[PDB]
Amino acid sequence: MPKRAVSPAPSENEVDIAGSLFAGKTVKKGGGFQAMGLDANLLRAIARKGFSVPTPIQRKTIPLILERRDVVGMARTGSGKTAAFVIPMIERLKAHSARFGARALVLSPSRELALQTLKVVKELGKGTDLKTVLLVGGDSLEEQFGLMATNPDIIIATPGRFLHLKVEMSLDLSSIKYVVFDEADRLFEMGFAAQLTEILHALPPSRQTLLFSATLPSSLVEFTRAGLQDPVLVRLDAETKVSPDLESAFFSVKSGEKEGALLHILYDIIKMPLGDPPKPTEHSTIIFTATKHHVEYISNLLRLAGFSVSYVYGSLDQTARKIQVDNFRRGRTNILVVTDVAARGIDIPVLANVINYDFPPQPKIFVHRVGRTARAGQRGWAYALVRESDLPYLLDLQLFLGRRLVLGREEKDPSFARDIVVGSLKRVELENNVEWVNKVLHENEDIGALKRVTAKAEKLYMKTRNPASSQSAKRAREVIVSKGWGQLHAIFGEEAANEEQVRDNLLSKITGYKPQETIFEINKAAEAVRSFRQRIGPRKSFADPEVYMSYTPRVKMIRGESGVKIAASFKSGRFEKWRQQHRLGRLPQVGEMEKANLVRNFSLPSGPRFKHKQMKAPKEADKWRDDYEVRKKRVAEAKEKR
Amino acid sequence: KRGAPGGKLKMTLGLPVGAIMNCADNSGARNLYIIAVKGAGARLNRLPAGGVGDMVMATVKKGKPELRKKVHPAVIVRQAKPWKRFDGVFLYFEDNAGVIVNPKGEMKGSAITGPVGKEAAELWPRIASNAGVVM
Amino acid sequence: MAVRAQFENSNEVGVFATLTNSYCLVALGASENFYSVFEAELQDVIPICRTTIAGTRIIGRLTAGNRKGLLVPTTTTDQELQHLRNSLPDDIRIQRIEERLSALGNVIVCNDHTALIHPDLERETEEIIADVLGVEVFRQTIADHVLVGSYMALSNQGGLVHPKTSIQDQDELSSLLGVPLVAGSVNRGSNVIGGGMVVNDWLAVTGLDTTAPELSVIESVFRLGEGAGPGAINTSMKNTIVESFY
Amino acid sequence: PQNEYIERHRKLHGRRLDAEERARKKAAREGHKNSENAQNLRGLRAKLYAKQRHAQKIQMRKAIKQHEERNVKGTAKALSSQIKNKRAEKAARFSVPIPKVRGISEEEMFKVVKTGKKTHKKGWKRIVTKPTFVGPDFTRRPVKYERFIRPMGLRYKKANVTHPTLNVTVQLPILSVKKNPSNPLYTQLGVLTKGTIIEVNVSDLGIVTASGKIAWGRYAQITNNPENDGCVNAVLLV
Amino acid sequence: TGWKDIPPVPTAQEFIDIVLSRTQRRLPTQIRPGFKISRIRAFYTRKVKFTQETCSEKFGAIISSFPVLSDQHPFHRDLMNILYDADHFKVALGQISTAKNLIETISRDYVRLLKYAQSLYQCKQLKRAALGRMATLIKRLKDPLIYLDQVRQHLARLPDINPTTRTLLVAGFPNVGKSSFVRSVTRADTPVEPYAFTTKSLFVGHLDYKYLRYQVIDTPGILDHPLEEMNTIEMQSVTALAHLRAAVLYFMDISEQCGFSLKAQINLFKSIKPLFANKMVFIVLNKMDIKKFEELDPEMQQEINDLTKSGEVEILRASCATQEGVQEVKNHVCERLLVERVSQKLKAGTHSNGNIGTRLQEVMARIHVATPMDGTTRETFIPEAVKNLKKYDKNDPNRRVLARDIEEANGGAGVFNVDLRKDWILENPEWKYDKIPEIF
RNA sequence: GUCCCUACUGAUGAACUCGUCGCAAUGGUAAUUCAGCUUAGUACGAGAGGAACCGCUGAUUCAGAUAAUUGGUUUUUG
RNA sequence: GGGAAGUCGGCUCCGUAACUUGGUACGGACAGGGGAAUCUGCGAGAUUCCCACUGUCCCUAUCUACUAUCUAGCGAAACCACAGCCAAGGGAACGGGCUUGGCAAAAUCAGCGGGGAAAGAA
RNA sequence: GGAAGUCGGAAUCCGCUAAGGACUGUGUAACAACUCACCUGCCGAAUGUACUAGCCCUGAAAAUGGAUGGCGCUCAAGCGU
Ligand SMILES: Nc1nc2c(ncn2[C@@H]2O[C@H](COP(=O)(O)OP(=O)(O)OP(=O)(O)O)[C@@H](O)[C@H]2O)c(=O)[nH]1
Repeated sequence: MPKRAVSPAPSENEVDIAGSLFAGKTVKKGGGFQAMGLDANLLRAIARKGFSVPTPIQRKTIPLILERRDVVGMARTGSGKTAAFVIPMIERLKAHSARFGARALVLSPSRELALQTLKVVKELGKGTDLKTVLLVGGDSLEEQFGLMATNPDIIIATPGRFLHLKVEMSLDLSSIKYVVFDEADRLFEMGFAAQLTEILHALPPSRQTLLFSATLPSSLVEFTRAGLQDPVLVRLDAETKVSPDLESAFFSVKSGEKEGALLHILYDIIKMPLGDPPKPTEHSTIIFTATKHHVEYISNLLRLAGFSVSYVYGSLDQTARKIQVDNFRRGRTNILVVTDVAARGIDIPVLANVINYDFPPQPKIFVHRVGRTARAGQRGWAYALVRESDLPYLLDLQLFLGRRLVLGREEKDPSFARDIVVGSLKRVELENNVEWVNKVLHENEDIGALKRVTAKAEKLYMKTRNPASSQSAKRAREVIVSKGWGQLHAIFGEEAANEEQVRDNLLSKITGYKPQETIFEINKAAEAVRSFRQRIGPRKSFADPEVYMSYTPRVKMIRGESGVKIAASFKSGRFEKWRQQHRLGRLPQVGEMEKANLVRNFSLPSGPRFKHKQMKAPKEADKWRDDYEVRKKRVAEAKEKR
Repeated sequence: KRGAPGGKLKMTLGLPVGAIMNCADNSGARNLYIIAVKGAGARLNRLPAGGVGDMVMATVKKGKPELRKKVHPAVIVRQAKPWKRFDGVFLYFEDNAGVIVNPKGEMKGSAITGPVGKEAAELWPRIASNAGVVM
Repeated sequence: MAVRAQFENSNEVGVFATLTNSYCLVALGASENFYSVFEAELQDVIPICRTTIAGTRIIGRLTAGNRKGLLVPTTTTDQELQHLRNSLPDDIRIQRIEERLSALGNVIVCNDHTALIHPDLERETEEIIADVLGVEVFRQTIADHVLVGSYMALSNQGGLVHPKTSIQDQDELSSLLGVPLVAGSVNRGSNVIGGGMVVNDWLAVTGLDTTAPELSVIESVFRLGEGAGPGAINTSMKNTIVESFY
Repeated sequence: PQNEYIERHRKLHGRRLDAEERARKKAAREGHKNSENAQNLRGLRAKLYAKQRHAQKIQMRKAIKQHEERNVKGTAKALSSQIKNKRAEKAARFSVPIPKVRGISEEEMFKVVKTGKKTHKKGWKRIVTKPTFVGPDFTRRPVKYERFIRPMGLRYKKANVTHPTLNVTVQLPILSVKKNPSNPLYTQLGVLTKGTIIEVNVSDLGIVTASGKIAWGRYAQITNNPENDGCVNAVLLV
Repeated sequence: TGWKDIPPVPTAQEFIDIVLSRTQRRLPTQIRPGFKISRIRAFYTRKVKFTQETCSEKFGAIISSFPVLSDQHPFHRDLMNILYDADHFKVALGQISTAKNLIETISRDYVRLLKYAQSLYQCKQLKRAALGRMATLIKRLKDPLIYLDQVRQHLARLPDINPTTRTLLVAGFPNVGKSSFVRSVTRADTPVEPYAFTTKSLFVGHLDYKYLRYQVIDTPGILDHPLEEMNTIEMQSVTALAHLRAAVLYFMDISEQCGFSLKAQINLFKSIKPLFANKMVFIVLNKMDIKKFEELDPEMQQEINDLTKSGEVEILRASCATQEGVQEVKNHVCERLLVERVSQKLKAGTHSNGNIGTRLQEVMARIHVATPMDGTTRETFIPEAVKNLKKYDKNDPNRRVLARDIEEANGGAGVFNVDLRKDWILENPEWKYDKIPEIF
């Protein structure tokens, strides 16, 4: 049944920077934490953890937060978002409050994200008396009662679990003053939008809100516009600015030769060594694809070819995700294949090679994936495979980047770093790799099934992908008509061009042949063909540079833990039943002093949380059973233990 | 070609649709989750079931993350629910267990841990070759 | 001589047949095509016995033996044992062994001088094999595959081993045995050599899906057909092997 | 096989040994077969059969008459093509980016004002169920007509207009509704019914007036039932 | 694998008939005026949507079954351009797509009209209008359907040519012996006639040489013209000679028994060498039994030799009537192709970095034969009856009886009952067929 | 802001002395799909591939029974 | 209690030595329990399996309530124009008695799933 | 490329005539070959083209088993006088 049961796990990564439409006895500007004036205990907390120099995310966000302005942050993973908003946690709270109530709330999509947030919280709150709690599904809900009675000041939670507990408690959230949505992009991708909206309704209007993400989907933009009070939107320096040290090449290749082209670009241009390699490696190539099935197929094909390959797709097991990313960061692998969202999730080192197997729908997505590399002044290479169907997207990219686009070898020395160069690959070994792919597909059945699955996925993506613009389509048509579409690429050598324009002239003369009559003309069918051919027969600076006006710029249902649709407010009464078991009194109303008796009753275990807890008495001893006496002793001991 | 075995005699079916079993090969999978069986006849309100030697479709509930990625075919090898063999012998195994196979009938793994069902060994030659104990 | 055959419609002839230098065992089922191809290749030179073990057709993967003896699992019935005894001459010794690994054809490969066994066989089974088969018994894993009977086929002329076996292990096995060994496949890319082929000193039967290059490798290493010679693979057929199984 | 292999088989081995006789006898039996089909098969299949036979007999009689005559013996597409080619040229190579948007529909406006007004008077909404022409998109109607809702599915913007003397039909935009001869309220609302005078843009025709100018608007009478036919058909009064 | 799996393309009338018969026969067709107006609207709207869905499926099936010319190999793309006028082919498919879109728009418009219909008569008229418009669009798409059906039939009959394999392209002027050699080396039926252009297309045969499969492509035949006025037939020829890496066998007739001059033959060879830039060229001299090479004037002889003294073009001689040199020329050309391919595979495996590839390691392991270090062999127990035997053949009158023949005589595969005790070798032969006690 | 007659389904039945053995008007009506073996790697095919009739053996669903065996059930309250 | 369904579930601290009250190196400890089994001679005994959350569903278990054929005796009420077998037709979306047909055989018992109940219209 | 009436464009004449189209189909790679149009001999007396008027078949039908009232009726027990 689950062959594309719900949908391809990596759907798309939509992004929109139009969210930016929201708006010597005097140490001089040392860009320091002490320069922003954090308290002494916090400063010693930094001194122990070892972040000596603030990341740009911290430098641009912490002072605005200290000024108490609503914040929407854009950064790629590993930039320092979590520290960037968790330093304000303790910097603002400064102490535990005896009065009942929570004051800081952090909402994270997944349990592992909640856990990493929990560690950043604890090793920054080392020293303070602030109480921090974690609320995720799968934990003991009675223990969650106990922690809520233990009265944390900071609550890090998964929105569904927090919603269920809030409905079970009738929590008064008016005491909460700080709200963080950590990776709300993945929140909306996972579809917690209704839960987040009603939680936002539940929270009081007087709060300070941060939303941290890598991208800004339109749904997230609308949510921020509806729920944030004058949000300041911050970028991590230059993601849109393409690195000048990046040199790009575009290869016109066919659907039946995509795999051959990828093998060619790895073997001949990138000169990739085979086998296990003897902090990234010297080669360090990433491959961006469209679908998880594409990732599977390409990873398996490259592994058959003998390359050191790691794969990360959207709905991958988290342990395997950690394993693959660890191998990539430690240099045990050279190929890293991701679609878009796995790459967004993982923290990518500096890379030397970026290969676009499937051309992006958005020039913005392209800019993201290529800004992944060529950072800190290091040179980088970006090779992209383009089809005739992907050509309008390439022209949209050309318009977006404002770069001159050269076809084949119209220029003797086109600038790979400043110009968008499109060309073809060497036919001889391109056909060699294509024959290799055909042979391996015809031999191995598993890879053949993978090819069929990824072909069906490609059809689905073609049906569901955002189309390009009319002018881009027309320019695609005209450049296809033009000669440069089929010419050899510039990187392959002027001598190679010598043989190419020696031989291809009459090959072009073959290709551009117009038959006088078809085979059917060589009956009613023949008459219809002749008439239809006859019908289709061919049809016979004055601008003031200063002030010329230009045309162009410059009961509600919610999904519960069981997965069945459930009413938003469903008080099952198990909190009532909870204090019925525990014989507890009225829970402390918001603002009253905490009860040390309640804390001692339900505070926490003695450290590590061990999942396995199951006490059964052993079966009754049988006289005819061999170990009768010892089993009787065990049963008696269990009875004494009760 | 549908993976319906030929010549199989009647036995009591012991693994229905939506059933968790162990994985007997070194392919890295630990358990399988039967969701569908081959050759089933659709009648109202009946859950399909399969016996030793039947091909099924299953998702790896735990094991190797490469295998926890797609619905794999599998031939079920051991059945805890007792069944009768035509020599009049009623028999059963300790657990329920199967092995990952391609639709042609070839295993992804290279060895089988534990014994193999006699019907499965007779029906699929590759399992008979990769089996160590046959009863 | 090397011939291609199918049991019923299956290319795995080693599952359903057991060929030695003094007898042949054939699974019994429906028609007589499989028995008849074996008989046309062995026109009463050595006896052919239509047999079943434990009510199964997998006699090839359940029985192991050479011209001096035959071993069958404890699950074999007295009737099947008596059938085998009456069908075979007295110069061959037949025994049932009480081994937990009852897949004898999967756990034992034996030529007429040596036997190679699954490492986890019992000691008593080891002396029983060494006595009945009259061979030197060694424990080894072939290509890290613990089922030697499934992943290697052996004769007194040579032996063809799993396609993904290291050169060092291949040389060590060749030294320990005394015959040439080659890493090859049967039935168009199948690794289960023992299950896809039965071979004696002058006859091999493979599946109908066995390709021409790999059938020539089989004939060469097992010296079946005119000159043959394991060395011809390294001299006359290199171009063929490189072009076909690249 | 790789080429005209059935033809090769024909040339090498022939046909079945009685195929010519079978074909001749079937062709001879065709007359009785046709009569049996005409007299036996029944129900929409006989109707299709009878229509086909009528067409065949008319074609055969026309062929016989034309052959007898020939043995005894010893533009609108052009104007339409010119108009379409001019339109294609203009729309393909004089089209430039322009802020192009539209207002909301009267249904959306009515839903919004109804959210604003709780008590719904019974039948306060009468939908005009006849096809209409409006023109602009986000217009505010007088209170006199504010509750007449004309749906997008019923609105029409172009009509197939036939010029009689220059015999040709072309698709032309509708400029205004001049008179519905059934109701002044309909002609105020733009209701398009049979025999209805409308103003049509005749610029593409290139009609030369007496003074030498090109006509940019003429009267055309709707001569079909647009409520029954999902198209508007007009004849130009010239 | 081919293009035989393209579904048949109906004519316009058949298309209209299929669509309308389905929309009337797979749905109920009785609505009454006394029913609710909402029910009437639902009935007629359902009829309009079904008609369109059947249409869009059959249009989409047509659009997706036919090959896309851009994604094919250059050889296939050029051959399809030669055979079917690729531009007009694309025009026809685009018309199919535009009709699909227009029918979809008709359906949406009439669904809204039926939404706001007020009477059963009005709904009936709307449904009839929508259906008649769809029928009119198909009637317009009369001719493209005929053209596409012809293309589909020709494509289903086209041979399968794998562009990148071991290939022998036999080419040259007509009347030289190309098809004769093709039938000599392969079992492909290529017409052989005394006239000029009997071969009107590309033919494919196959052969086995040292356990490898080899393709042989018979080209129709090329004339001595500059490449711009060549017919579609010899354009298929030059397309095969241009986009197929292979061993070209250029056939000439030293005797003028073909009908074209030797000087013109060498002229055409020089003209089409740039086609034969790197693909390995063998010139085969045919009908030597009519006039051998020595019986020729030496200015032609040295002209042929000067043709040889350039690149790696190799001269061979044969006769396709006496079957003299066909085996030798086949053997030589196949051997040279094999050695070239093995050498280039080895060079490809040996990379500049020096790291040996995984597949090259695998093939080295598969070609390596291991021998015992001591160099001693094992005793072989092969009896003497085997070398005293006679090989079994199915055609010899007095062959061996065989169990297949016994069961076929005594019934069949499911009826013959085998005697398992027939081969029981006991002490007394009469003890066979005895019931051995088992329980007492 | 409005437990009775009958249909159907089964079970008894007075008078024709009780009984045994039958006939059959009329009414009901039942089987279904798939697979495997042989034909056969055959016909056909350049190749890739690749049937069918007779004959044989099983399986799905449906229907009617049955309890040797094998589970389950226990007021045998053994 | 069991089965099923969904999941993102399964698999650092103490003492010691120098340094500015806190850090730095050294030494030691840390990073389970329960139940069920199998194998060698209770044995450092060795090996195998299961431990989750849920506003989800089902089954088992407990409790509550209503649940009952005949015989002897005793013994109502509801409801009741008269009736009760079908199909077609009987202009007024009307049939139960009429036309013309199918048919149709005393007296009963039990079960019961059909009929003997319904509109009013903008 | 080949196109001989018969893959295609346009003209489509004359002789011999009893009559025979610069051709109505089958066919060839192109021919060849057969056939049709037309003509003659044998045969021998009425035919054949389009319409009109009766009766009859079709000219559309769903869903409990039923209806020229029922049986049944065929040189009527149907239709016209
Ligand atoms: N005597 C003789 N005739 C030959 C020989 N080879 C071909 N021919 C003749 O050539 C003609 C057939 O040519 P094909 O063999 O089909 O060769 P092709 O190059 O395809 O030529 P076309 O038939 O003209 O297309 C017949 O007349 C054959 O008898 C040969 O070796 N000897």
